Amino acid sequence: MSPLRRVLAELNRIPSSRRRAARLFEWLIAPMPPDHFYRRLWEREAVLVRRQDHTYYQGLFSTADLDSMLRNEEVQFGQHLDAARYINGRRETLNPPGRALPAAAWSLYQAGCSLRLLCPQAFSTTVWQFLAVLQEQFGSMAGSNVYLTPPNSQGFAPHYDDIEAFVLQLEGRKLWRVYRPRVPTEELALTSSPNFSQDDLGEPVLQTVLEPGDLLYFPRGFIHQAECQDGVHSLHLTLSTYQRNTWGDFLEAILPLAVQAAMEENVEFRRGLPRDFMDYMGAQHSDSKDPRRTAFMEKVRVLVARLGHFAPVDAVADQRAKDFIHDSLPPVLTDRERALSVYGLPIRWEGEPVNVGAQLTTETEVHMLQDGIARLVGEGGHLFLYYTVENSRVYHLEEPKCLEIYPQQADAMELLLGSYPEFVRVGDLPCDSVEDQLSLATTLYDKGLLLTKMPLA
Amino acid sequence: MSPLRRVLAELNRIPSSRRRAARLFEWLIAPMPPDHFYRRLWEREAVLVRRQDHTYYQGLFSTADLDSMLRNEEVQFGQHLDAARYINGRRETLNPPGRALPAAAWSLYQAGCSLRLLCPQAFSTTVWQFLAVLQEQFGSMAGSNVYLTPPNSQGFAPHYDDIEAFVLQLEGRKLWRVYRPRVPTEELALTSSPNFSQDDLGEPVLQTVLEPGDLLYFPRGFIHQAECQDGVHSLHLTLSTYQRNTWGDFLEAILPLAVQAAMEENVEFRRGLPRDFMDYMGAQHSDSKDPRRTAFMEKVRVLVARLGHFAPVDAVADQRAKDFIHDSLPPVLTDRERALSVYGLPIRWEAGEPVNVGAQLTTETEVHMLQDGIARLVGEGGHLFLYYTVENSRVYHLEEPKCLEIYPQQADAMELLLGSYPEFVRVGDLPCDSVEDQLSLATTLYDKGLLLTKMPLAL
Amino acid sequence: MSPLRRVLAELNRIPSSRRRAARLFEWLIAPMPPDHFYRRLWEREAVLVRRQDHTYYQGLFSTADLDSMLRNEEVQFGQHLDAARYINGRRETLNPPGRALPAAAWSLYQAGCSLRLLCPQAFSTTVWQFLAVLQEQFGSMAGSNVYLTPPNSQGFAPHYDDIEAFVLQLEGRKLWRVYRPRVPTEELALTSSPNFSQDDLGEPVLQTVLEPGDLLYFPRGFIHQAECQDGVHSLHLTLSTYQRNTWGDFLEAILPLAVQAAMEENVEFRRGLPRDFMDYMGAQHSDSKDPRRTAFMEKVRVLVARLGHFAPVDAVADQRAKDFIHDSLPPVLTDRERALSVYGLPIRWEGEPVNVGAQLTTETEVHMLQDGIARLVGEGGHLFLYYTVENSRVYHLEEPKCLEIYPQQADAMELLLGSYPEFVRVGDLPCDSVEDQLSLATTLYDKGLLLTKMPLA
Amino acid sequence: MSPLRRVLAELNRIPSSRRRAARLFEWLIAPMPPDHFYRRLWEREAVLVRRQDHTYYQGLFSTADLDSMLRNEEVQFGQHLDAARYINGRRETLNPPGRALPAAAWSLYQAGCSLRLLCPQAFSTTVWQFLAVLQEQFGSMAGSNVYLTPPNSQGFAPHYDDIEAFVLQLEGRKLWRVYRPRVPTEELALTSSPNFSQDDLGEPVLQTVLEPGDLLYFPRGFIHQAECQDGVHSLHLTLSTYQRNTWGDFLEAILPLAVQAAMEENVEFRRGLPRDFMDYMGAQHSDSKDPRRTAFMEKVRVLVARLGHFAPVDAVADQRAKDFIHDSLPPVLTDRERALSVYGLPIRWEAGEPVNVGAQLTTETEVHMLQDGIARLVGEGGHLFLYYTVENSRVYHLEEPKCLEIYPQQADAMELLLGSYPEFVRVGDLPCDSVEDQLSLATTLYDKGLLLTKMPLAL
Amino acid sequence: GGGNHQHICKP
Amino acid sequence: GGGNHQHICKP
Amino acid sequence: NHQHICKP
Amino acid sequence: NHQHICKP
Ligand SMILES: O=C(O)CNC(=O)C(=O)O
Ligand SMILES: O=C(O)CNC(=O)C(=O)O
Ligand SMILES: O=C(O)CNC(=O)C(=O)O
Ligand SMILES: O=C(O)CNC(=O)C(=O)O
Ligand SMILES: [Mn+2]
Ligand SMILES: [Mn+2]
Ligand SMILES: [Mn+2]
Ligand SMILES: [Mn+2]
Repeated sequence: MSPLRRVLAELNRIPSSRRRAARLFEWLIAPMPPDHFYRRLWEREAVLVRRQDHTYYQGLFSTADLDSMLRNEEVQFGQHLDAARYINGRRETLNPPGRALPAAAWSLYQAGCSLRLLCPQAFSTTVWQFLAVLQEQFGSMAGSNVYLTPPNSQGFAPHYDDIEAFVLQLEGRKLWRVYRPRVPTEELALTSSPNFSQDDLGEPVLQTVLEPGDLLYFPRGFIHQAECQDGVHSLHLTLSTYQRNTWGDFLEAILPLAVQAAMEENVEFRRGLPRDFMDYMGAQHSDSKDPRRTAFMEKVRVLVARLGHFAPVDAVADQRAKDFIHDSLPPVLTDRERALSVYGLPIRWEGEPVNVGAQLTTETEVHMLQDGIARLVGEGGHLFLYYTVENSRVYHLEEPKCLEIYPQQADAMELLLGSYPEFVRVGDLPCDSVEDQLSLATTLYDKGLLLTKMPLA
Repeated sequence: MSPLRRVLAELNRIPSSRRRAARLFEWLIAPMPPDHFYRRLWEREAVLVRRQDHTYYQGLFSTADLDSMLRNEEVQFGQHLDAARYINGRRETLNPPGRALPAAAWSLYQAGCSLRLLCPQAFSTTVWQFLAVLQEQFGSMAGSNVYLTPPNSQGFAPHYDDIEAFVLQLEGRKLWRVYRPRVPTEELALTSSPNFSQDDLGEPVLQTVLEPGDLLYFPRGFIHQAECQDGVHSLHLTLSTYQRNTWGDFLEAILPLAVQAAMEENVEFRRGLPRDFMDYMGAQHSDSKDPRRTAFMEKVRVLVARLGHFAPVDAVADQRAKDFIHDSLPPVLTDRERALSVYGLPIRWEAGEPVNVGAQLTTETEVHMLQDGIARLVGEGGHLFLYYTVENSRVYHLEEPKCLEIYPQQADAMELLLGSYPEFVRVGDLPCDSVEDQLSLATTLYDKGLLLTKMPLAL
Repeated sequence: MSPLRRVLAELNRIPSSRRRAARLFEWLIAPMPPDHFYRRLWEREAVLVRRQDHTYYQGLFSTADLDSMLRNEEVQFGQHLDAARYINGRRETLNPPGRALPAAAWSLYQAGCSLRLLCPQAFSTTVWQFLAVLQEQFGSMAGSNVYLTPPNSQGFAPHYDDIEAFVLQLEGRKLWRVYRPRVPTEELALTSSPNFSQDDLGEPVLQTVLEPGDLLYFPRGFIHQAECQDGVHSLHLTLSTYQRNTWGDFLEAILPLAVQAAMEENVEFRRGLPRDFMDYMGAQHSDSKDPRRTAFMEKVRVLVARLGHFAPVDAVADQRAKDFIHDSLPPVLTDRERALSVYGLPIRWEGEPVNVGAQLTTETEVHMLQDGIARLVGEGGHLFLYYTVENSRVYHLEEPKCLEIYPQQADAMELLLGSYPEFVRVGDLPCDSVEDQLSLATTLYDKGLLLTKMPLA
Repeated sequence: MSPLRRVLAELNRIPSSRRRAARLFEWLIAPMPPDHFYRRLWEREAVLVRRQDHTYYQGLFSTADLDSMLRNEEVQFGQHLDAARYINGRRETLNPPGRALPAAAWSLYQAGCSLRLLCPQAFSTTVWQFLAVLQEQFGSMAGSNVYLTPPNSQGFAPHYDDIEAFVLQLEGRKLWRVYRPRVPTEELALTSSPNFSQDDLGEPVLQTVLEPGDLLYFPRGFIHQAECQDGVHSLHLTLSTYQRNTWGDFLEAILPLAVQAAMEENVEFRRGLPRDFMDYMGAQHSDSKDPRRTAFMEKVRVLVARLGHFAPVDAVADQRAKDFIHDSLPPVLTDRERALSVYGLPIRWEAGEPVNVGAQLTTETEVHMLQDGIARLVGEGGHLFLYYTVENSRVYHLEEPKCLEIYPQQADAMELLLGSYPEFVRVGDLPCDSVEDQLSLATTLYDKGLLLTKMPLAL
Repeated sequence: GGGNHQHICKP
Repeated sequence: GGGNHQHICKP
Repeated sequence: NHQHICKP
Repeated sequence: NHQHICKP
């Protein structure tokens, strides 16, 4: 049994989804300790993990799967598959309009083009599970792409990306060159870069031949390029994450709401500007020595500084959570979670509906299906429980799913989220009455957001 | 000659437009010094200036002017005129649909309704010049509303507005009641308030009967209400200004640009958020004893503070200025400025052909901006634009941002003219690259009505 | 007193606005009889009327008025004034951005450019009255433009227009050349034409030197060009009308509503098309001899023909009327109509409001202010009275003004419209009660849509 | 082997797609002849075909298939599944928000609710091929809904639909009641009707218990309703077609183009309207004895009639065809068509490289459209486009109009292939200008999956 | 009062 | 319950 | 040329 | 290049 099939079988035996995500990431970067990686490597340095086990990823994704994907699934050019080649220091994309048929796709490949599948998780359920579990421990959307390059060619021009990348070598061998940020403004870049020429690059901080089973990580801002040598092709899956999840983005949300709270709660932000500040403020007077100008600048900085007091941090913290619940991929349930949830109710069609009518009781012991499926957020004057269970494997195919949580149950809905994975007896919920304890539990269970210790009858 | 007519005659004799605005404000609050007012009264206290001269505002606006207006103008109900009454502590607005004909308007008035003429500066040229000049020294759009209340009635319910108000009593008399901000959040409020009941009010910080000529000023947030008592009506013009012109409104623009710049210029803002911050941050955790939480709040405050270094102050200043040029009312020229500008060129049609054609600017021409509050140079994406107000309608935003691009070869000169006001500059002395660059600018400005020559041109 | 000032003084003494419009048109084309013109000339031939009275139009519009317009009014380039010149067989437009100041306008003029004022009726009240009265007898919007050309020059390239044109020579002399439609498709053109070269033109059907006081009429489709000779300029006002007021446009409205009524009232329009009509219909088979194709064509024509039965003619007739009420310019009232309407109520400010409180009585004799101010139209399940009284002198500055007419008054509102200019005693209206007779009368009067025989007290 | 499985096996053995569609329809209404049906029954009468073979539809769709679907697919309530019940003569639809999980769906079913699976062709490949083939001989989009009703209940209130319906009984039995159009306007109605009460109904023109295998057909406008009575449920698939495919709908497109053309080609339509027609035309004059009125009506009728000569029939035909290619479901290929098309090229990944690469079309290649209802050549503004259905989703309009431009140098050839079906054409014999024009077309079509070679390519 | 046969499948 | 001072004049 | 519409 | 978004 390959290390992957084995680690997956190992994950199916782990109760907590949080412990399941941790363990999976632990497996992805092994032997390297996750605490060391996140402390010294993450967002800091480029890292290569020499696995020395060409079967490490066996079962994840292969070229045969991609080939089977072009034949069965409705793989679309541009929308899903991309074909590109790098020649004479120029990036060219050969993308015919329409569906990507095996005959056309392999034609481009044989022609020296590289193929990139944009949404592997939408086709491969294995990749979905991988990303779906790894995202819970990233606290951010775990995207992914698949690159297939033919022998002796380069599909992409040097460049950097706007996400933290984890390259997994699946088949073949490939020569990689990773560079550290060229200038200060490129370190942890906000946006992806254009395609670079060899003249723009300095010396590689890392240059290696990734072998199947190896992992290569590098931060956003780190330029990189790879190429296939004589005799063999290459196939890798690049796991990405942390796109626009910086402190700056958090601020972007905080600030507008901050200046608003302040203007409402503090008169100093409601005081009128100078009747003649235009006489000394502006590019035109950027060189003026008018003392009033320095007073203005001083007043601005002082006021800006005072915003940290009015910043609705927990609010924006929830909004980002809501957006993440929205960005997340649907959860992959373990056999146990399935059997103990609505998804595993023995209610089927045998004739007539058999085993129909399972009822939750004040005795039933329950707890959230997983830890990263739901998030409680308060918008307007109401409270809503956002969840991922009904999310598509296609980024934003569906829209923000939620259900209104009434105050009489808020305390109980908050408890359930916090006490995971501890089984809570429904009858002992922090609500006003039994009708409020059963409704919530029933409403959640039927949604497939909750599970019971023992299968319902 | 009424004080208004005299002061206006005076403004025409004053060369600087900045000085006219100041002088006119001086006249408005006289005998009170503008200096004292802006330093102690403005946005702080309610003020009453018992003029003791019922002719002070003669020539400004009269009830007769209103009657003539509803008759000779297309005064639209709801759009230009509001008829309303206050009774039983309830505010009612009975605005007939359509044009406000004298017959209908006076019928409502007779019925006990107050008439409020929303944009008097659109129908009255005298009121226009008044505001057009006052806006310059206010450094903010100056607007106004005229209120005509019949005897023994109240048109509006007590409330407060979102602007600085200068109530001018034009005819009759009225009993006013002004209150200080009821609570902290109401002090210098951001938006107008709803209609209030007498129960929501405390004691008046000022209660008086305004007589023609008097001026009653009060800051946004100050509740107020008026009414007629004896068998006499009331007519006043409320000049308003400083709407959304606060420090908070300036920060609204700054922040996004700041945070953006901070992210592009400082890696600390580009660092990723904690992987598990949602575990201790959020409404359901406003009480957590998790240290990582306090560290989070601290990091936010530290980053917020650091924004002061990335704030594009000059940029937002110019944008607000640009928006001001846009909100501004067209400039009211002095006979002097006119005769010396393109507007006063003697070229007109006579007999069967244009007469006195050929006015040409020369390098020997001494010039300077037609006025100090008509133009503003602003940069935008490597492009430099000169926004002006000379083509604005007397109707707020009835027109759109008018400008003309300024090429780098003129930037220095254009920047000069804007600061040299009102000092005459020989065109041949403008800091450009070529003589064709000085004449092109000067010509392009003169013809646009943004410049004025020291002597009329006859070449 | 000039013929115009005299005809205007004559119009102010004519009760019916319909008789007032007729008379004015009679004056515009005199000595030519209006019945002859509309019968043999209108839309058929180009006509020149040699007035032999250079004072005929004195008072209408002059260059001094235009000059006074650039100085006082806010005349805008492009929006209002247009400056163009015709040289080397090419039409060039010199339109600087911004306001048209006398200095700039006369500069272009002296340069050899021609000036065209697009909305003379918005500035000149005389032109407004003219157009406002002439439209009532055209049954269509009476637009207008003013052209001023300097000596020895041509402002416009040859072309035709999409409207019936009446050129009025105001000052100077100008050489005109009018051509008859070049080809069948140009006769009574739908849209204005591009600018033509001299090679596109045939021989002029008319070539004359229009003298002040003369009138030159020519149909849409008739190409034309004018030019000023040696020594003098030219100034004319071109009165236009009948834009998109053809039988085709009436159909455009009728047809959609026709096929709809038919499909609802006749099953033959609800019968399914052939299951295989695509095998023999279409450009591809435009050459096929399949008999079914001829059957299809036959079925189409037969069905189309049957639409005349379901055509909601009166409905579209009203919609066009509503649109015309909307397009119309505000009415110009005669002293009498003014004195006998709300606009002449002696209610003013003398102190206090004096003479306030005029009341209509069941004895009051009333009748529509004019004939072309209001139109009754039924939309939805309701009836509305559309009127022009509140219209701006600027095409569509305001929007469709109307007031809901309740059924209990419909019969009375229909009567008032039909009995004009007959004075109807309010007490003898076809309504259900006195409350219904006074309300309507009062509602109309106050709107300035009605007048009384004797001024109210 | 069930009749369905056999007939399907038969369709695969038939070369022409036009013949498959026909043959499949023959199978649907058997023993009744398609000829007789379309000539006497279609859009005229309600029809019942007592099959007397409960296995007739075996393989099409089953309740088990539905159970597996709600479990393995993302069946959304309201979007894919509708649960409803009819009681007290009131129609109620209790659609829980969100995904339809087996537990919830079966709970509603147990409660007396009928389940209606809106787009079965999206989740079932068997149903897809069924409709994908039937649409070809219908010359109109063929859709369907599956209905599952529990014992002793009625899911829907009596009503009529806007499409031609073919009810197929799959499991259990149900009591049906079909009525003829209540009034003239309801005959072949344009839009679906509201929910009706038994009071609005007359006597049934047909009332019967449908048994698995039976087919009940009825035209739009025919009211109907069904219910289960004994302790047995019911499952049927209602195939529908001919929505908005009437003569009136064809005229809707024609007229505007007609009147337009008529105005551009005939001066009679460009003549101006009467100056005073509003004097005798209008609702307030529907009675006027004015002769000019009768002349008006006559002129309208005369002009309306004259439009028949300006009608762009071929244009509207192609547009409707284009819209049909768009509404169509993707074609279901026969093993033959596949193996001989681009879809059946043996080129796939093996070992470490693509195997069997290099299939090249030649001038000696005999070809012809992959099928007869997959493409349609349409002109638009000097541009010629070939619209196809091969890339359409099984979800109606989930994709947009797919096409590829055809240059004039190919128009004749492309027009040939469309009519030559299913006759093989040597590529070197296509009517083009150059050999590069025949290969470019043939190649561009083959690779797109719109063509099929007589023999598999191995060059 | 919900609707009936949904032909177009949009839904 | 109508509004109050209308500063911007749009109206 | 001759624009029948007062103002665009 | 590497598009983090599944499908645009
Ligand atoms: O494989 C290549 O040629 C380029 N790959 C990448 O940029 C990547 O995996 O992020
Ligand atoms: O005159 C009144 O009754 C109320 N007036 C005002 O609120 C004002 O002038 O700002
Ligand atoms: O006067 C000109 O040069 C052109 N005039 C016109 O086209 C006109 O009056 O309709
Ligand atoms: O099955 C039912 O109760 C109703 N069925 C239909 O209306 C149908 O199949 O078109
Ligand atoms: Mn039905
Ligand atoms: Mn106020
Ligand atoms: Mn013309
Ligand atoms: Mn990359």
